[PDB]
Amino acid sequence: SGLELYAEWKKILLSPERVHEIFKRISDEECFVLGMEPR
Amino acid sequence: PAALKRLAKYVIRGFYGIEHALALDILIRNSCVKEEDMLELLKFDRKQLRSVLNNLKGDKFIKCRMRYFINYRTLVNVVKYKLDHMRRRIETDERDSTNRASFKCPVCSSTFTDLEANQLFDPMTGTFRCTFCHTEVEEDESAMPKKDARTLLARFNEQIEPIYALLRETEDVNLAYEI
Amino acid sequence: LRRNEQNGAAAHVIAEDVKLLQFHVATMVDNELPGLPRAMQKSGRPLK
Amino acid sequence: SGSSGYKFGVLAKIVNYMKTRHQRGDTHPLTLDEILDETQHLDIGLKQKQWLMTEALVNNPKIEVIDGKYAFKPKYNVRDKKALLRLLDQHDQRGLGGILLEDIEEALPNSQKAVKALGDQILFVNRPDKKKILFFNDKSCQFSVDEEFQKLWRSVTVDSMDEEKIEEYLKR
Ligand SMILES: [Zn+2]
Repeated sequence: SGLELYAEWKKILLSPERVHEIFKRISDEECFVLGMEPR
Repeated sequence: PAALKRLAKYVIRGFYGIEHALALDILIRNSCVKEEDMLELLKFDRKQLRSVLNNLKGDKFIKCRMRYFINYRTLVNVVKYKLDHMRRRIETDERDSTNRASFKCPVCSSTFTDLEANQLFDPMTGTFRCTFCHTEVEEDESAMPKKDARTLLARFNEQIEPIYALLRETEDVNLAYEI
Repeated sequence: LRRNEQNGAAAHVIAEDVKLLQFHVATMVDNELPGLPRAMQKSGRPLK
Repeated sequence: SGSSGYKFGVLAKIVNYMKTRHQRGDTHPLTLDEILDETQHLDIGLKQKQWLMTEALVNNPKIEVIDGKYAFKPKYNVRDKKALLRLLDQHDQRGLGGILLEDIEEALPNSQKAVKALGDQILFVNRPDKKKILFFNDKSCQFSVDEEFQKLWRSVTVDSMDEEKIEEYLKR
């Protein structure tokens, strides 16, 4: 909504720091699968 | 878990604010923990109680229950997480930077690194010539003491562990009991 | 934000300020985004 | 004006006077007629005095009469100003919700009370600066240590999970 995205399975606002940490955890090979070359 | 409750009392004074610790003391008694009952015992405003509860929800100290009456019990597992973050801080504090004596004239306040020193050196003068002005680049000394800071930071961080060692040992004994 | 976070605020103000920081950084890169209202320094002038 | 006798608010003033003499420290049992003589309202008229006893005194919700003489409506408890440390000793009652507003009128000025509170083990925590006052003891166990909040500040993960798992892997 406007500037913030909320996830409902309890619609908690998403955390950019949390999303950044998940992105670091995400494997390079799966990142290539979704169309982003890792390097 | 009477020993765990005693350990919880020590940690709430050490980490939580005095207003939060009094609310946590109400949580320690599990015979009755209604949101209304907790509010009356605290004597705080409902909005003030809600703000304390929101901090506890982020801490994971309290778990929401449906009865509507809300029942609060001690589910905090971040006491170890906070202690480990402090341990990471101790490792970060000891691991600062090296000597890297930076030649810098305080007149022009320009920190030229030991690598930049060869450019500063002039053969005719025979001394590291301050390129920005006309003086001689002086040693950083007290200024920018990264090497001095790491030892002092490590010593201060090391002092914290013995005071918390008894609480950490009690937490370790509880972890051994949990298996 | 850094000084208030270092002091340790209640975080109710921190939640409002971080959204304002997000608005400021987003406004600089894009002004055509839906929402994100244009900021005028003076004389009804749109930012670029 | 519903039901009123003579000057408006006379009944409420009589209850306020009963509280005031107790705060003054001069305590005496007073009949309604005796209170009227003390407040110079003795010539309130026979009908007005009868109305106060029959309806106005009964109307007050918290009014308490021990027997022959009425007692102050606002505070049933005596303002002893003593055994506060015993109230602090039981944290279950949180000092029975003691308020500094009740104190400072019992027998001592605020300036004396502020010096006494700092010297005494008893400490006061006020969530609202003037609206409410509470008494608590944190003991000497709590430790400021070094950068205690700053270590918490490093842990800004909060809701995000598995951060502890990374620390556990480093610990291994
Ligand atoms: Zn210079």
